[PDB]
Amino acid sequence: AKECVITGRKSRSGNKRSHAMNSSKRTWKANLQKVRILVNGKPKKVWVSARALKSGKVER
Amino acid sequence: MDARDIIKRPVVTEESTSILDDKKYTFEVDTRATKTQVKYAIEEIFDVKVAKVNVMNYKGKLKRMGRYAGYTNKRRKAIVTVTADSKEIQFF
Amino acid sequence: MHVKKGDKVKVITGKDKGKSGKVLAAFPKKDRVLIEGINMVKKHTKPSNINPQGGILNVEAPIHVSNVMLIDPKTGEPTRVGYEVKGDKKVRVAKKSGEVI
Amino acid sequence: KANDIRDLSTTEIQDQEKALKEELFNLRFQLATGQLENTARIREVRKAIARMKTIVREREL
RNA sequence: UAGGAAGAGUAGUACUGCCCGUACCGCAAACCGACACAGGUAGAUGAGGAGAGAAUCCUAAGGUGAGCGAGAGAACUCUCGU
RNA sequence: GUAUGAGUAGCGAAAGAAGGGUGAGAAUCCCUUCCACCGAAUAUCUAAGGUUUCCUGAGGAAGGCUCGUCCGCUCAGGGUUAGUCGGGACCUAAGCCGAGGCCGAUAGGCGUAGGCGAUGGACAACAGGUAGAGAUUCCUGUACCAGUGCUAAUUGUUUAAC
RNA sequence: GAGCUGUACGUAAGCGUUGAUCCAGAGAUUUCCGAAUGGGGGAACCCACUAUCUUUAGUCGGAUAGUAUCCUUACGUGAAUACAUAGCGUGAGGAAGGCAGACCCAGGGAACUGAAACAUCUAAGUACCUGGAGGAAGAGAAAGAAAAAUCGAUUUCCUGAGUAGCGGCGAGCGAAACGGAAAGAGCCCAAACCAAGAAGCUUGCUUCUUGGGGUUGUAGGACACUCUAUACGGAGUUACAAAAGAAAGUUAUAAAUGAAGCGGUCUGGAAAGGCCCGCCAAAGACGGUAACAGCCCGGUAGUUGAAAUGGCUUUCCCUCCAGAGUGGAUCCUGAGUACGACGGAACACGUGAAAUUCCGUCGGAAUCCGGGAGGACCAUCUCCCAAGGCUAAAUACUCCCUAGUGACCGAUAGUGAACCAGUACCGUGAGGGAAAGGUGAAAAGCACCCCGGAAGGGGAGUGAAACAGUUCCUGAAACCGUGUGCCUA
Ligand SMILES: [Mg+2]
Ligand SMILES: [Mg+2]
Ligand SMILES: [Mg+2]
Ligand SMILES: [Mg+2]
Ligand SMILES: [Mg+2]
Ligand SMILES: [Mg+2]
Ligand SMILES: [Mg+2]
Ligand SMILES: [Mg+2]
Ligand SMILES: [Mg+2]
Ligand SMILES: [Mg+2]
Ligand SMILES: [Mg+2]
Ligand SMILES: [Mg+2]
Ligand SMILES: [Mg+2]
Ligand SMILES: [Mg+2]
Ligand SMILES: [Mg+2]
Ligand SMILES: [Mg+2]
Ligand SMILES: [Mg+2]
Ligand SMILES: [Mg+2]
Ligand SMILES: [Mg+2]
Ligand SMILES: [Mg+2]
Ligand SMILES: [Mg+2]
Ligand SMILES: [Mg+2]
Ligand SMILES: [Mg+2]
Ligand SMILES: [Mg+2]
Ligand SMILES: [Mg+2]
Ligand SMILES: [Mg+2]
Ligand SMILES: [Mg+2]
Ligand SMILES: [Mg+2]
Ligand SMILES: [Mg+2]
Ligand SMILES: [Mg+2]
Ligand SMILES: [Mg+2]
Ligand SMILES: [Mg+2]
Ligand SMILES: [Mg+2]
Ligand SMILES: [Mg+2]
Ligand SMILES: [Mg+2]
Ligand SMILES: [Mg+2]
Ligand SMILES: [Mg+2]
Ligand SMILES: [Mg+2]
Ligand SMILES: [Mg+2]
Ligand SMILES: [Mg+2]
Ligand SMILES: [Mg+2]
Ligand SMILES: [Mg+2]
Ligand SMILES: [Mg+2]
Ligand SMILES: [Mg+2]
Ligand SMILES: [Mg+2]
Ligand SMILES: [Mg+2]
Ligand SMILES: [Mg+2]
Ligand SMILES: [Mg+2]
Ligand SMILES: [Mg+2]
Ligand SMILES: [Mg+2]
Ligand SMILES: [Mg+2]
Ligand SMILES: [Mg+2]
Ligand SMILES: [Mg+2]
Ligand SMILES: [Mg+2]
Ligand SMILES: [Mg+2]
Ligand SMILES: [Mg+2]
Ligand SMILES: [Mg+2]
Ligand SMILES: [Mg+2]
Ligand SMILES: [Mg+2]
Ligand SMILES: [Mg+2]
Repeated sequence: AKECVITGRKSRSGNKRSHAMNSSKRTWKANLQKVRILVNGKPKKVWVSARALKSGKVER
Repeated sequence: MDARDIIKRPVVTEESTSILDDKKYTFEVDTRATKTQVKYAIEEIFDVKVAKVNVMNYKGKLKRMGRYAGYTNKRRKAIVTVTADSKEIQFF
Repeated sequence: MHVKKGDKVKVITGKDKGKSGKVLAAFPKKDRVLIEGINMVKKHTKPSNINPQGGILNVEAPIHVSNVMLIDPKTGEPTRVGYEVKGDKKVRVAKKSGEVI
Repeated sequence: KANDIRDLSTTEIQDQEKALKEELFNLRFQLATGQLENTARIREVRKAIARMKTIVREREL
């Protein structure tokens, strides 16, 4: 449930590399920030990413 | 249940018939019948006045008939005693 | 079964071949018929409440239906059975014409 | 039966069904004691009741 | 106390009170150990003489004679006595 | 599946004797007398656990480290009675579950209100009898706890009995 | 259409031509647990509240309905706080759980092993866990393939080909287009524009909803006009909008009829067999019957049959619908998007000269005088319009039902299980997991006598056979015995 409520981007998985290309396992998290926006007729605090928050959202 | 559904059949044995003169009657009742239901079931069928009811639960005996093992039915036995100023029940 | 209970019969095969008798019983669950005077057995019975004398008794035994052909009243011969309907009731007729059975 | 049962106006059939359970209890009473010789009456009394519960139920749909 | 309130106590009489367990073994041949196994199994009671004592020896109430025997009295092995 | 070891090891702590009885058959089953062992137990209750092993009448194929007429074995019938005993309809501890809620790739983790959960708290019955098997349960005698109806008196009715 | 009350042998009591048992379709009843849902709980148990009714003189009892949580939504109430929201209550829709140990889409994701060691690599996006489905899923109507000439949505099979490539350039991994086939099908939105309302009143504006119009690359549409047309015709519940209803035919689910040898004779317990004669055949499939049956039985070929329910096809009913050309002022054609830097992944392709696709984080376009691709990139040329959605068949699998087949097994084989098998037994538990088929054609399963408590025997009897007598067809070897011909202290 930790995901953006507008563009539902969230954690994904991938590899972590080094010299000699030893492969470990890691993850990529989204830049989720907790803000208070009008998600409905009333405001609420939800997870919103920093990229869906730079054009046209609400009070924040 | 009904009156005829709570009470199933009488018990006729050496112990059961040795107390008939004492105005005590032994029945097999429904497994899910309370002591109070048995009291009013008897008065509906035989029109006697009931003084006490005593109940007890019996398990099933493990029985064998050749390579096959199982249990008999579990029983609920009720003993009904009646007031002295009342009629009697004729097991006969 | 092509033979009912209580009709005359000729025995076609077996040790009692060529004889005749009535049908006293039928067992369609096993394809057997019991015919008087045919396939007698001597069973050694222990005395009991029924038949207190015990002894060795001559009693009939069932035989297979395929050893059995029905006999017609037209000529007294073993004939095959055909089925014909007269209105609402079906009847059995011999292949050799021979009216109804 | 059945066709004979259907000529009853859904109230006397309640009484006939009731009076059959009285017989069934008495029949079970004698079997336990050992005073019953026509044991075949047990099964046909039971089926007579079931024949009456069905007519009442289908009459009320 | 907040609240509810036209019914309330008293005496005498009669009646009402449901469900589950209850058998039997339980320092044991019936429980845990594959066994009718010299092992293990919480708690209450637990007498008399002598005695500080629930020690020790002999007994009371009560319970037992142990699920292979008899007969000889060698070596050797084990547990005891000089 | 069957041999050899081989009729060999073993037969699992312990004191028995005789006289009658039953029986086809007795060291081993029943009765009697004597003797011996335990006795802060090898005695009497009762939890856990086991589930019919309890009682009666028949039985001797298999089980019983021998024997068996016997048995905790086989067959067929029986046997467990509660307002007051222990538990529920009463209460909570450790712990567990947990509406909303907070976290988290999924699955889920944690947790408030709330609720379960005795090994503890509260709570009204005692003494006798019962010859096959049950007893604060059945029967006799005398009680207690909570409630209900009925009869007779008392009291009070909104400045308001209870 | 004549017996029946299952295995199950058999005792009793009964039921059936006023048509039972039996077979098929459709109904009714369906205890308790289990998502389990009134509360709780150690599985099949315990304890309730509300409304109505019923029983007793009343307490005690009984019957019938409702009462879980969450998502969407309608109404009524309603805090800090004046309006209002949160919250609270009631009414109506939906979900939950299972599995076929199979097929497939997504999230997460090993190691043993190979490289004759091992770390990049392989095993492998495999095993496994989780979620979502469907009878199929996924993909799918070109910002495509390709090159002096063109094709025209996806998918699957044959080739291309172990090729081009990738690779401690080691072990190894490994395409695609053209060509040949199976099957074939195309559509709907967003935006300009038009009509209607409401809100913010940014105050004569934008911005939200409803209906129409429109969806394409030789650019198309809007917009101006010419033409027809509002059911003349066309289409449809598998995409293209959606819900129903009749009739006819077919098919599935019980069934009916159905030819021809009792032929003679031999052996035999018994003839279907040998020998000698006949017949039927759209039927010489299979099985049974006392040994091997086209003509004994059930049947088979052929021809018939459905009250009731499901399926399919067609038609009717019903429902819904504008499509051609000419101009091009002016307007629209999917924005934090496409791309780029950094870190990863998928592409046969391991960062490499690395195009293409996707993810996380930052920066960040043009918009028809426009944009993308053709394996870095630039110019020309060619092909094509991304950042919205839907779509049948050709393909994969079998827990199942019907009809069949096999140079498949035949009781240590074949399923673990031909037999009351996931049973007995073993473990605290997850879990592991057997052995065990055959009397005889027919029980005709040994009346009776003798020894014995019995078991077990010897006669008698049934049977073709009892040296077939209740692990019972056949009955080998190990192993255990009795008698004896030759030898042996
Ligand atoms: Mg969160
Ligand atoms: Mg009780
Ligand atoms: Mg006791
Ligand atoms: Mg012993
Ligand atoms: Mg012991
Ligand atoms: Mg003490
Ligand atoms: Mg002492
Ligand atoms: Mg002293
Ligand atoms: Mg002391
Ligand atoms: Mg002593
Ligand atoms: Mg030796
Ligand atoms: Mg020796
Ligand atoms: Mg001993
Ligand atoms: Mg117990
Ligand atoms: Mg005993
Ligand atoms: Mg013995
Ligand atoms: Mg005896
Ligand atoms: Mg005995
Ligand atoms: Mg016993
Ligand atoms: Mg009492
Ligand atoms: Mg208590
Ligand atoms: Mg929750
Ligand atoms: Mg929790
Ligand atoms: Mg609490
Ligand atoms: Mg509790
Ligand atoms: Mg306690
Ligand atoms: Mg008390
Ligand atoms: Mg006792
Ligand atoms: Mg419930
Ligand atoms: Mg629950
Ligand atoms: Mg589901
Ligand atoms: Mg290696
Ligand atoms: Mg790989
Ligand atoms: Mg799954
Ligand atoms: Mg489906
Ligand atoms: Mg699809
Ligand atoms: Mg026919
Ligand atoms: Mg014919
Ligand atoms: Mg002959
Ligand atoms: Mg012949
Ligand atoms: Mg054949
Ligand atoms: Mg025949
Ligand atoms: Mg033969
Ligand atoms: Mg044969
Ligand atoms: Mg990069
Ligand atoms: Mg990006
Ligand atoms: Mg260009
Ligand atoms: Mg190319
Ligand atoms: Mg190029
Ligand atoms: Mg699609
Ligand atoms: Mg096998
Ligand atoms: Mg064999
Ligand atoms: Mg077990
Ligand atoms: Mg004999
Ligand atoms: Mg004998
Ligand atoms: Mg003989
Ligand atoms: Mg003979
Ligand atoms: Mg044979
Ligand atoms: Mg044999
Ligand atoms: Mg031999």
